[PDB]
Order: sequence, then structure tokens, then C-alpha cells
Amino acid sequence: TDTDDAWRARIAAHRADKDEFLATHDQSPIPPADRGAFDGLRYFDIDASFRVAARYQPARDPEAVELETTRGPPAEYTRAAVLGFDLGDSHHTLTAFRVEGESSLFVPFTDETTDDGRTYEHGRYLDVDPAGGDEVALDFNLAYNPFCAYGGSFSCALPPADNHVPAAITAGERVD
Amino acid sequence: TDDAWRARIAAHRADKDEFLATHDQSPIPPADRGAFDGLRYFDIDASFRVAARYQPARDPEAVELETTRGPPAEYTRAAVLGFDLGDSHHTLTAFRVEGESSLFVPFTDETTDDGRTYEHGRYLDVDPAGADGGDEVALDFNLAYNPFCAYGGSFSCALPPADNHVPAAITAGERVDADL
Ligand code: EMC
Ligand code: EMC
Ligand code: NA
Ligand code: NA
Repeated sequence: TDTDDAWRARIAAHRADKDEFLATHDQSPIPPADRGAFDGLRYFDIDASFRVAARYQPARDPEAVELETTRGPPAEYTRAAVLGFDLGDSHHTLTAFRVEGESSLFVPFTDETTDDGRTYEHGRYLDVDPAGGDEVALDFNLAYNPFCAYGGSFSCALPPADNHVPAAITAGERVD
Repeated sequence: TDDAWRARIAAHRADKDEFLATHDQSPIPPADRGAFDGLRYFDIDASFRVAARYQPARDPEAVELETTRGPPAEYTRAAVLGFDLGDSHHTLTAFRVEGESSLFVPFTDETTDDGRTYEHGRYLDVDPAGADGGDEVALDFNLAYNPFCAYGGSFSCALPPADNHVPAAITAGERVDADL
């Protein structure tokens, strides 16, 4: 059913609504001081080569694991699965984490844009709907920054070294 | 004289380059040790060796400083140092660190802002013993040095508190090359 227009519209609508929340809402992660001057998040333009199908390889025996955080004690996740996918000509894997009380898998990553400074230095996050082992949708046009990227003092989970993708993921949120 | 003082400072900078350049425990990442060409300093200027009024905390309090990585660092607020640079008066808060006899004085100045010295600020060690209020202690900004993370390693170093900004160009002690 889903048209390309529908998908692009959905992404557009999401980035606009998000901008609105960040710019005006009391619980916005943008520090109050900087809200007036806030001009919207920066994004790569939408790109379908970064909207890929991932093979879902669930953890045989889901394991309690922890990720470093930027300002705090390590955060506790369950290793939930391996996501396997292709970007252009190369195959990649990312570990997906189960978060208590959240239905989507948490997939923090870094890529070559992390390294060259086009995207956030500590990396980016992707949410992935597990429902219900087979193939899931990996849309890096939906990659977003951790809260701490906006100046406030938040302790956020850091991507494991194993979740670096050796490729330029020119999709999703950037920092300009 | 100024000569013994200059010599001692010059000796310290040399020995420190030596250590950074060749020692296994150097904060210079192993990858860059061979290319390493020494730290960078402003020339030794006696106008930045000032007498500071020691004003000890009446009731020293546990405080926290933000760090470059990981949780805040825990220190005790031990004293205010008040001093003049050069026609203007300033105060810096000095911190007592567990197990170290010298007070820790992390700071920033206009060289931080203009990019001539390290972006996160610089550190100064000050020997408190055995001064009362208000005895003088020597504040020698020629001895200002960089946090470990200035060299590229992924260290956790304490950030100077906001009120430890000195509104002046402290052209003494360790500097950085911005072009690198
Ligand atoms: C972006 C979660 Hg602190
Ligand atoms: C310079 C302390 Hg990591
Ligand atoms: Na976030
Ligand atoms: Na240091």
C-alpha cells in the first residue's frame, strides 16, 4: 500500500512536529536559554537508499548487558537481536537492544559521518519495531540524536564499538 | 633570582616533553608519540607570577565538577584565591583533592575564548601549606598546564567551574596550536 509520497510525508510530518516540541514545549530537551534562538533540527535530505530491509536474528538466550552513558552509571539493556543488512555493496550487522517497558528495539550506532563530524560525535539512535524473526525495516532517515546533543545535561546511552557501521550514513539527523 | 626560577621552569618543561615523548604511561596516544614534537608554551613572563591572597573556606564543602566523560568529579571547596592581573582584581576557587597535598585550581581565561590555549581550560596546582587567611600564596600561571584530554586520549578530566573564568588574556604557561 505505502506510496513513496506517503512515506516522505510521514517523515516530513515527524521532523516538523519534533521541531515544534523542541522549540516550544516545557519538557523540550533544548535548554530554555537556547529555545528562543532554536531554528529546527538539521537533517540530511530523505534518501531511499538508506531505507533498507534488515534480516532479524534474535538472541538465542537474551542477555543482560550494559552500555556506558555520557554522565552516569552504565545503563542496563537486554541484547535482543542482530540486525543484518546491506548498504550499497557492503553487508553490515548491528546489535539491537530491548529496553524495559518500551516495545521498540533500541539501536544506537555510529558511522563514518560520526567520524568526519557531519553527525553527532557520540553517535545516533534508531528505533526498530521487532513485531513480530524474519525481516524488519531499517530506515536510517529516522536516525535521531541523543538528548545530550542539545546542550542540556542528560546522561545518554553510548553505542557499543561493535555498532559502528563502516559507511557514510547520509540520512537522518545531522549537526550543522 | 628570576634565573633559578626560569631555569627550574625550563627544566620542568623539558623533562615533561621527555616523559610524554618516550614513556609508556604518556598521555600522548601511542599512535602519535613518534610524531610528537613537544608541548607548546608562552614564554616565561614574571608578570604572570602573582601573589595571591589565600581565603580558606570556613566550612569546606563537598562539591562536584563536570568532567569531559563519565560522572561528575568530587572535590572539596577549600579556598578562594584573590589576586591582581594586572590592573584588575580576580578570584579563583581552589579545590582539595583526596590524597594530593596541592590544591587543584582549574580555570579558563580569554586565551580559552580566543583559541590560543586549550578549549576546556587549564589547570594550576597551588601549594596551600601552611597559609592562613589572608596569607599570600604564589599563583604562577607560567605553570598552567593542560588536562590529559588535550592530547587526544579519551580521558575523564574535570572541567573548570564557571566562576573560575579569569576575564583576561593569560599569556603564560601551556598553549595549543589551533591549526592542528
Ligand atoms: C537520549 C536519551 Hg538521554
Ligand atoms: C588531567 C586529568 Hg584526566
Ligand atoms: Na534522544
Ligand atoms: Na593534566
